[PDB]
This record gives sequence, C-alpha cells and structure tokens, in this order.
Amino acid sequence: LANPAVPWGQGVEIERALKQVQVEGLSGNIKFDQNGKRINYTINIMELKTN
Amino acid sequence: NSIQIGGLFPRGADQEYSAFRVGMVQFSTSEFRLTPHIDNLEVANSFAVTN
Ligand SMILES: *[C@@H]1O[C@H](CO)[C@@H](O)[C@H](O)[C@H]1NC(C)=O
Repeated sequence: LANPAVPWGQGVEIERALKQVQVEGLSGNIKFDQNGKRINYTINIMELKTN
Repeated sequence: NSIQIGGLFPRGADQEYSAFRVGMVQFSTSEFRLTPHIDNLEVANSFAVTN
C-alpha cells in the first residue's frame, strides 16, 4: 500500500518467463499468448450414451 | 466540532466536485463543520481505490 507503489524490475522478466513456456500436461498442450490466456489447446467433445 | 470525512473523485470528474463544494457551502452550519480530504484517483483501478 506504500504510495507511490514501486514495482520490482525482476517481475517483468518472471512474467515473460512464465508466458514463454510450452509444456505437455494433463490439460494437453500448454502454451500462452501475450495476455496469458491459453492457446493451442484441445477440448474433447463428449456425449453420454447407454454404454 | 470538526468532522473528518474522506472522499474519492475519479479524475475528470469536475462538476461533481463543484456541486460537492456548493453543497458544503450551502449546508454549512455553526454547530459543526465537515472537514473533507479529497484525493483524485482512477476509479476503475482496484489498487488505487484500496490505497
Ligand atoms: C496455436 O494457437 C494460436 C493462437 O490461437 C493459433 O494462431 C495457431 O494457429 C495455433 N497453432 C496450431 C498449430 O494450432
């Protein structure tokens, strides 16, 4: 809350580090865009049947 | 009889603060006097509002 707020420099680098990651996981292909939203994913379309 | 009351005006709000001071002048009384502290901020910003 100290005003004016001063951010640390390292933060931007850590953000970029996190956003640039591409890995394989339980959610399928994991990659992010500049805004941090998921990109290149696969959403399985499923139907509940008798069996 | 000084009464401290905080206030928050979004930057770019003018007529509001004007009518605010007019209200202060007209409704002022000998019994007690309100002592506002105005700080202008970005109303959409949660951090600024919290601070
Ligand atoms: C990966 O995701 C981006 C963002 O939606 C898209 O532009 C690109 O075509 C995708 N690549 C593949 C191989 O699906």
